[PDB]
Amino acid sequence: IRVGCHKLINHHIFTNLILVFIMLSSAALAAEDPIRSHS
Repeated sequence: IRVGCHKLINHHIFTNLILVFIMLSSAALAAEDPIRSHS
């Protein structure tokens, strides 16, 4: 079925969790050590 997953895609709770996960992953990229690769 292509409506059960559509309901989750257009869900109010799911479209904001994916938005906050993008910012969390973006912040996780800016806390890396550029010098010490074996850190």
